[PDB]
Amino acid sequence: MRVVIQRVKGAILSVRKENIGENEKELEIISEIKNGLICFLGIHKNDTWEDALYIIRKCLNLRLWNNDNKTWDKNVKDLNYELLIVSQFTLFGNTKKGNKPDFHLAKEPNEALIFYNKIIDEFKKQYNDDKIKIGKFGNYMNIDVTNDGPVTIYIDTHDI
Amino acid sequence: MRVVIQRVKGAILSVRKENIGENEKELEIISEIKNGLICFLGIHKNDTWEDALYIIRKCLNLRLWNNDNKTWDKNVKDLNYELLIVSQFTLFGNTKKGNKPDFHLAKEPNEALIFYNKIIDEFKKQYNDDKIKIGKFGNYMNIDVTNDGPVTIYIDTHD
Repeated sequence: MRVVIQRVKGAILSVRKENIGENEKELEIISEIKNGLICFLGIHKNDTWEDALYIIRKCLNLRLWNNDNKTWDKNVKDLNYELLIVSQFTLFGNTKKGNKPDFHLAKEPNEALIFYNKIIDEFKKQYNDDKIKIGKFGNYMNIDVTNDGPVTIYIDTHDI
Repeated sequence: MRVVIQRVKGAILSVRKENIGENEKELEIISEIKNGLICFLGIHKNDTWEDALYIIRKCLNLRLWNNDNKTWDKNVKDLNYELLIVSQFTLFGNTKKGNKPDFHLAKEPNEALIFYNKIIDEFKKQYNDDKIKIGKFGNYMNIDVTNDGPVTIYIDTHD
């Protein structure tokens, strides 16, 4: 259960609907966040719940903000910021056997679609029903991010 | 080391304008790219040239683009796209211990600064210096990246 956490000042996610005939035309915003964190989540072939849990816990408790004199002192909650959880199986795409990725590791669609939603859901029970946003699982997405720092953090819930 | 690669349509890197000369405050641009790759690279305390050499490869080589009825077929060099590599120790922010990340596992600022240049040099060599861009090592930066997809890949040269 891999994730990429990027501390950002803002973030605007958008998708495409259909009907354009120009060369990549007609983009639509469906969500965005001001100050906070954006998370790139990938679901593994054999992930359980305890996995999803570690993720959420961390995303909501890492003290990635310098506050006053001290550094690394505040979590996204403390400063009342938002989070943008985005599905991303690219993560498990293996690149050890040639220049063409191998997602054979990833968790198949229908089965993951549910898991994701399940998480996106729990990701509220642990913070604020209104501080979370999402992408659109199984869809092209465009995302403009304002990287603060910048700050990036990786976490594989298979290491521990 | 470890690298996080995202596919973008552009990226705008800015820093603080520490100008006590005739004014006060503000941030200015320094680097900027369009379609291509964004790479947050973290230099490990025990990183070899063999290590970097790898990232450079997988970076300048991975097929992360779709071309004429063909997905995952093209790579950065092929489409003649560019790269914006940014050094990021935090990528080595150990987080199992507490809620406050300890980077007591990431190579030191200078020892690591020169290793970062060497990489950025080889990159310009393994491709083309006009296609490689950077930022300001160790300073606060503001990066406005336009994530295309998204498509994020991760690699840990230590597997």
